[PDB]
Amino acid sequence: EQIAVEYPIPTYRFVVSVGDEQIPFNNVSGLDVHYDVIEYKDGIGNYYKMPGQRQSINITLRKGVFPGDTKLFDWINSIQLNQVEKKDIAISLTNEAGTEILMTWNVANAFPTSFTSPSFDATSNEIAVQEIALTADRVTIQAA
Amino acid sequence: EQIAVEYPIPTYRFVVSVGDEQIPFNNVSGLDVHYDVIEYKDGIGNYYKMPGQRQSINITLRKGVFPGDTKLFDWINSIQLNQVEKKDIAISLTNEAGTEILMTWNVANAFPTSFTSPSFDATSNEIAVQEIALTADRVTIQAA
Amino acid sequence: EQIAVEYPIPTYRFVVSVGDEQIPFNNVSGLDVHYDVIEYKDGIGNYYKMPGQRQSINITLRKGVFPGDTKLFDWINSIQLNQVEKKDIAISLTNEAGTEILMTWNVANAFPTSFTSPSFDATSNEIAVQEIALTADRVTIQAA
Amino acid sequence: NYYKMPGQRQSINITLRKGVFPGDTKLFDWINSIQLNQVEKKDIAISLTN
Repeated sequence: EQIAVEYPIPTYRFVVSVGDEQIPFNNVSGLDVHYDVIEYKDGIGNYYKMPGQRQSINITLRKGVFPGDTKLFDWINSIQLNQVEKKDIAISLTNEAGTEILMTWNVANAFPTSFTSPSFDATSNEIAVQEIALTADRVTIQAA
Repeated sequence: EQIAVEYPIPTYRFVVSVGDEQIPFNNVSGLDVHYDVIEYKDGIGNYYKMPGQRQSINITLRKGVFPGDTKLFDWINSIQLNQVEKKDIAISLTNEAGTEILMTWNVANAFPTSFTSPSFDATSNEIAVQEIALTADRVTIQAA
Repeated sequence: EQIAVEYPIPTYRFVVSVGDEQIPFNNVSGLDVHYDVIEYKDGIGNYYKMPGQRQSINITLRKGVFPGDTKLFDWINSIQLNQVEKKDIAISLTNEAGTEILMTWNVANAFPTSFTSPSFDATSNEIAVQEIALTADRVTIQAA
Repeated sequence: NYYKMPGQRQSINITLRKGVFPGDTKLFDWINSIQLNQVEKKDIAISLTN
């Protein structure tokens, strides 16, 4: 008796922190893990398939533009040759009230690689939105 | 108490100036910063990723055609071999009344590379619109 | 006081002349100026960008088929080896009454390269339309 | 017994690439100053900077 049913978490209940500060973002995507496949074949019919080298992480974060707010462009603009400040990102799925954490996506050593300014369209009534693309080392999912 | 909420700036509240004169445009896009990624791998498992070389800026500006107006075509038509007059572009997001600047996009040393004439369609009721593509050196976002 | 506002010219108010005769066309497109970009990089950080060579013009003209009308096919069919009659094309934006010219597009030394016949469709109620493509030397915009 | 040892050191051959600039003839002037076996020998330093 008393069959219990659980539904998946809605995709809009998340919180993003960059470095050690929390930044309200609009969209986060690209938190994928990819492995190459190494194959070896024998003449007698053996076919070996094993995981290969893990690839780097590419993450794109998207948010609107607000007055007196240029932190992302300041981050991308502080690049000198190969020197840049690397930060750890953390995206967490929260409950409805937002007082608890259910799952966490941990991204380590992410630095900016591209910045996209809003498309200024005089014939549109939408909001101006900026985008930034980061390259990181490794992602890890931790259940709280 | 008194939670404060701010909304992003609408995308149509912008003013464009080319050189030292203001030109009413219809659409501005392409103000992106792109960095290459340099990767080095060691046999023991080290994986170094650093920013590479910054890429140039490609910007497209769009506006309608008006009687007795050929400034953009005159600019592109003045090219002799590799000699052309390079100008600085500035796109600023203004407030509602247009009496204040909230954010500015600074583009340095932009010269024309392509001009698109209106597509003359006798079956259309729309306005004739021209387009110009510029190649620049570097873009910078400054918060006013 | 008395703020003056001007609207862009509609795109359907144009007149086309091929050679020295005026031909009623339906659609004209491709009047674009393109320049290549030449780049030179120094070891100390210099990044020179200049315009390169101007590209040739490609123009497509579209119009319906009328009884006893084959001037375009006669033009394209008169090709013998590399010999063909080259003509000048002029597309002008007129006023509402069609008695005054506002803007003019000048095309020099255009010769046909491809002719497209109507797609005969027994299930369609549309008009049969022919198309021609020209290669030219240079396009120039003159304000009247 | 198989003895293997270093031998004589060889000379260095380097090439430099540079664009052509208005009024610039310095490299051709240097190569064009050769008289028989007489030439101005210079030291080249290449440094990786920030």
